[PDB]
Amino acid sequence: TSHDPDSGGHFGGPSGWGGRYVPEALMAVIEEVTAAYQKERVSQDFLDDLDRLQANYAGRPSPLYEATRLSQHAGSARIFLKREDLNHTGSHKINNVLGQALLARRMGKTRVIAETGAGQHGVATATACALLGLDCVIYMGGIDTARQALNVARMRLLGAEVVAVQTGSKTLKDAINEAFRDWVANADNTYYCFGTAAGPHPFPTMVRDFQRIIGMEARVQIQGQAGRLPDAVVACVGGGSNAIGIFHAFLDDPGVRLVGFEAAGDGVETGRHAATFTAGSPGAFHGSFSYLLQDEDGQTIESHSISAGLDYPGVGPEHAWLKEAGRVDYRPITDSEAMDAFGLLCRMEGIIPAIESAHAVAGALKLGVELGRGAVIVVNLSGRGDKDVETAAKWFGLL
Amino acid sequence: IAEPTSHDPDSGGHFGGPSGWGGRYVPEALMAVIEEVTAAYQKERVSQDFLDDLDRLQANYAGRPSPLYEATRLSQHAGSARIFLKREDLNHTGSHKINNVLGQALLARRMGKTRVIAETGAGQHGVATATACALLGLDCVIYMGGIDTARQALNVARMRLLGAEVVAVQTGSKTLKDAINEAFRDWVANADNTYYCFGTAAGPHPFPTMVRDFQRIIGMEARVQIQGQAGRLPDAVVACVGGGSNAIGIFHAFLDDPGVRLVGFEAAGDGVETGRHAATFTAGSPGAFHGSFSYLLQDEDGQTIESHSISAGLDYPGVGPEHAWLKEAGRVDYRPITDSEAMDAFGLLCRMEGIIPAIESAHAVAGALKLGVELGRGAVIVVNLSGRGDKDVETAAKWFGLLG
Amino acid sequence: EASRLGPVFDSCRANNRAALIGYLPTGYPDVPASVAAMTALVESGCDIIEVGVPYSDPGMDGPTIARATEAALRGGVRVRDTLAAVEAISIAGGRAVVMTYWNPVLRYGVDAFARDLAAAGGLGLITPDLIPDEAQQWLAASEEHRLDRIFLVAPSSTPERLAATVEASRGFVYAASSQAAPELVGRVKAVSDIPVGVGLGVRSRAQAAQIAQYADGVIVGSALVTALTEGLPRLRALTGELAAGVRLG
Amino acid sequence: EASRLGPVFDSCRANNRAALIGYLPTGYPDVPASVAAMTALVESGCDIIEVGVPYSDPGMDGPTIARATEAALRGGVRVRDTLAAVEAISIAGGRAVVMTYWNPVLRYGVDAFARDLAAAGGLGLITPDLIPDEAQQWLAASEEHRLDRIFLVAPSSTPERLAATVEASRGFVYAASSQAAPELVGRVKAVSDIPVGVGLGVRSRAQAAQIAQYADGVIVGSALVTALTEGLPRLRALTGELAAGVRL
Ligand SMILES: Cc1cc(F)c(-c2ccc([C@H]3[C@H](C#N)N[C@H]3CF)cc2)c(F)c1
Ligand SMILES: Cc1cc(F)c(-c2ccc([C@H]3[C@H](C#N)N[C@H]3CF)cc2)c(F)c1
Ligand SMILES: C=C(NCc1c(COP(=O)(O)O)cnc(C)c1O)C(=O)O
Ligand SMILES: C=C(NCc1c(COP(=O)(O)O)cnc(C)c1O)C(=O)O
Ligand SMILES: [Cs+]
Ligand SMILES: [Cs+]
Ligand SMILES: [Cs+]
Ligand SMILES: [Cs+]
Ligand SMILES: [Cs+]
Repeated sequence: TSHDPDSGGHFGGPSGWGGRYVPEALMAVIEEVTAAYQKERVSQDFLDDLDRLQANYAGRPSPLYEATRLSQHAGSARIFLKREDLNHTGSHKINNVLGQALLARRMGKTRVIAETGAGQHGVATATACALLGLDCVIYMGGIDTARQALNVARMRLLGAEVVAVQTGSKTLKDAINEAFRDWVANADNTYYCFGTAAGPHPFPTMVRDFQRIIGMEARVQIQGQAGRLPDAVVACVGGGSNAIGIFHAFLDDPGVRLVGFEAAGDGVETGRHAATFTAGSPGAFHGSFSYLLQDEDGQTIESHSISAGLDYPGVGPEHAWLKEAGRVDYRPITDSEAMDAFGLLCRMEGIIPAIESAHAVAGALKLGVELGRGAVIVVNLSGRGDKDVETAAKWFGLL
Repeated sequence: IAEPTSHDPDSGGHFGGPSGWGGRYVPEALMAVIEEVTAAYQKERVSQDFLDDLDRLQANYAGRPSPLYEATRLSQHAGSARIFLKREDLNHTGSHKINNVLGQALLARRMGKTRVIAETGAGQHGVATATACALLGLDCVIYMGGIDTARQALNVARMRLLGAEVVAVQTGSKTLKDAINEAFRDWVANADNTYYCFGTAAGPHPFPTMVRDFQRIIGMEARVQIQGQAGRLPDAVVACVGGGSNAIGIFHAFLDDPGVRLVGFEAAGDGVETGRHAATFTAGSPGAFHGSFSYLLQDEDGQTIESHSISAGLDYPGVGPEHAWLKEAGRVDYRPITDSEAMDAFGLLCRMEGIIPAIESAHAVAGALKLGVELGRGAVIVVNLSGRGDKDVETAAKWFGLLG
Repeated sequence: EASRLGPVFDSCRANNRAALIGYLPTGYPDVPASVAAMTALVESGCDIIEVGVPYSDPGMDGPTIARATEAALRGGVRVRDTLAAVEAISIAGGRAVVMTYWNPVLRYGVDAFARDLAAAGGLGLITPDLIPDEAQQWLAASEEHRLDRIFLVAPSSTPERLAATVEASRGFVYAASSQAAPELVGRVKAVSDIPVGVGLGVRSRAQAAQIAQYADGVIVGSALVTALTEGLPRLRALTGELAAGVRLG
Repeated sequence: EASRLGPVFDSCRANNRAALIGYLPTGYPDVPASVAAMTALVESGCDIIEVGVPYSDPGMDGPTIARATEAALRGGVRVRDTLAAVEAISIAGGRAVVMTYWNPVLRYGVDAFARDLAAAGGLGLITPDLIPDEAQQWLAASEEHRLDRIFLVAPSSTPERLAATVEASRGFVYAASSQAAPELVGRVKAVSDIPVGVGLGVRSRAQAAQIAQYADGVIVGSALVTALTEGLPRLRALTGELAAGVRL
């Protein structure tokens, strides 16, 4: 398509977003996955299995719901919620996993590994591996196993082995490091089911392609319900999978604003945040050239966020390309702002969101005040908040 | 258009005779509000504008229609029969309870009620009620048994985040039947402004019929989906049975299909011979309990026998009157399923299909497996996967030794 | 013919007073003690004794009576023990009606229970969870065995249901429930001459005199249980004070 | 004309032996102690010194080196400390290359880092996470500032990629990893004469002898870090033992 990278995975030509910043030891399996995806993405047998699982198993299409009780809290704008929280396993991650798990089987791989931070990608990977009869190992930071314990037990119930990563900041970037070390050693029989729109080529493109169904549905649904294209489409941005998935169908609609909201932790001025675009700079990290939080020597600055899914110091390269082109704007949302939107969504619409998604809801409220009455703002509600109930109840003193 | 009236009770709420199952075994102090709810429901059930409001929430808010998934990897454990899962676990809040709650909360707004009370055992109906009351701007008070608040603690905190007051009931067996008694006491004292959003297909008229009508959508959708995916009507439709809402909801569209068997599975706990069970149809007898005349567990004097089950949603010694009528008429078979059988099916669904079911729904999966061996190769069996097991994850992890 | 409780209210209205109707649950604190306390009520001036059948799930019972019935059930109280209490009350020269939820009557057999109740000297049945809409079997056994049927009316009762409930009642009408109670009695008397008993959480002689102004009978239950818990002499004292309150001159 | 490390492998080929290549990370246990240890390597007979740049997320480094670079970063090591360590090695008559992950180079600037590395006396750059497919800026910087570019090959390397990786390398080729090490060297020697270094978790004098039979150079790192952790004399003795195994 018009927005795809070259055969080397580079977005935007000379700027060099993406690519493959991996060791040569991984190139045989990386090229192996790239070829298998190019072969199967045009195979009707493959596409039939994917659509069929998304329909009868994952529960697609997810609905688009106008949260009318939020309007007065958003400058009387019209907030539409793309209800990815209603998917099987409870987030958008199942979209990307069903595609990659089917691909892992087409390649003959007998083992699937994955990282997880909020646990949603781990639960999704474990879910598809149980369905397809694949061995599954999930790497999860020790801090993430504590604050997302519900998903740890869900993964173990689904037959997946969970390895707690205790190195580094014990969060998402540390689980990715360990899963990389695993893939290097077991590349000939193990498929790496990467969970976000980052990594080396072909993963930023392939993950986005499996998440494009979100925006394609949203673009049809918003025209049917509102009579026109939205004034803005917003989503939270950790690595960038749920945002790029809903953004993509609107890239060529020049009137549609696109805003991604990243985690700002205790505040961007505090050094305890994950605001990659707000405070980071270009660099090579986790297989791609993109933005990341780094110090003056290029060492990765550890991120912090109340949300485990956005607690990541990097970002996918296609987002760095869209920021450079000025097509998408990226704004910070703090822990406090996200938790306010959390409770507000509970009391107004009876929807308990993932703390990740609460960032997008918080930014939508601020964008609604800017755009004014009658403005249509589509929000990607990436997941539900079952995993975050303990954290949120403690935040509001309900114990 | 709108649904039928072929299997409805009489104006007094009786199934199969003017002194048969159902009725209103309530005090006179409740009759004013009960007649008001009955009049309000008779009016709105034939209002297209009401059904439009409900359908609009069911589609854009609840995410209907729920898919029908053929769990091919269960076939070998069900005598090579074909198990089809009605995926109510994918509804908003994660169970079938949201179907009935949306209808009754819409009705409560139409009646001008400002306060909504509800009981809950597994916490799914309580979360659904709290969800709708937040959505519609209604004050919400949920009554839950003290034991149930401990084993379904995830739903307790969800209800509090939605803004509802959760009251732990300490009387009786501290479970579902005792939460119902306390919710009843609340309604008697606050009938002026409070709507009682009952969570199952039981209670006094009109609640058995109204709950069933709001859950009818399950069977209507499944009857279409199964013919499209399998090419014929199923050989059987099965569901678990607590009070009977999810079972009657999927059973109803198939009632006039004479070749379609209907099997409800009730919780047998440690075993029907142990006295620690909830097998209402297996071990109970007719009586007047919780506003209706139906089956219930009762001793020689008529005192209610306390029930027991690992499932908080099936831990109820009674059952809805329409199920008693369908049983006496021989239209539906009701069988027991023990805790061990349900937990085996729970783990099997996790291992084979990547679906974590509610422990309630695992009873229906366990019964479908046995029914598959009974029916044999090629038999088409639809199973109502009433809910997801996020609430039961801690209990299930302890059962399978993932803790210690 | 006339109702079994007719003469009692006729005799009370002749003496410018209301009937004192006392409730006690069978088997609290045990079967012999409860029978002793019900006899003491007869000796202390109770005109009618409501013999309560402990039920496992009594939705209409207040906390005082709920705990007492739970204790009685733990002690193994039986429905037949309620029939024995009616016998002991009839022997002592008393007048007993039974108050019960409907399921123990169904399990016993509606006809058989009415037969055995009338045989034991019982005069009527108070049915707090049985409405006339469902009382087809009970209305038949009531006429057959000459037992009064006391249904309940509430402040929220519609005019149609209050009239139908009063029409279905024999003996007296239970006006279960501030000016709500006298208004409810006034609505029953606008349509019928049947005696009306009033339950109002009575616990003192003063309140029993307030109700005796407009009501044909004063119903006391929770205060009797609380007095019995303290002791049999305390029950005798309270019943005596209530017997004075129902009198006016 | 020729590679910078060429004359070193020629001197080892005439003396009928392999070159001893030693790795040590800058700033462990601190910057002065690491520079003193790197000078000790030159004195104890190391032909080439791999000066390691500690990185915050070293995906390719083993546990001994990863924990050493973690301690160095905790101690506040900077990238300029590596260039200062290269100068101290070149002044002490040694021959040093820098092994780093690529992001510290991107942050520094590829051309600026090559220029300052060459000015410090550095001879080349080992790039474990930079494949030739992304080395456009580095290929140009390697030419202008006359620096060797040591890429890595692997057992799983396809024939097409192994040829492209070898064609892009100057100085020597890092064969990183049963019978895989000599088999991987044989596949490199079948397409080019460029020297081949082999890293295999070398611990003992005997292991360096087995590798010197087919490899042009023997790469030791984890064992040197473990030696320096016990003491500076232990590093000298081990480096001396390894200096004898390569001559067999
Ligand atoms: C799908 C996918 C595949 C990947 F190989 C990686 C990856 C690549 C490299 C690293 C190492 C790199 C080296 N050596 N420096 C570390 C951090 F960058 C870690 C992870 C990933 F993040 C996602
Ligand atoms: C929607 C709905 C409405 C109801 F009024 C009841 C109900 C009725 C009666 C009781 C009381 C009864 C008396 N008095 N004995 C207790 C147990 F039966 C409790 C609850 C219910 F269960 C559901
Ligand atoms: C990291 C994963 N979660 C990220 C996440 C995100 C952010 O991930 P993106 O890749 O930026 O979409 C958003 N919403 C939900 C519900 C999430 O769980 C995970 O489950 O491992
Ligand atoms: C008792 C409650 N639920 C019962 C329940 C049941 C049994 O309810 P029925 O009324 O039998 O459909 C089945 N499945 C799930 C997921 C349930 O939560 C409750 O949450 O209040
Ligand atoms: Cs498995
Ligand atoms: Cs980020
Ligand atoms: Cs759907
Ligand atoms: Cs039951
Ligand atoms: Cs166990």
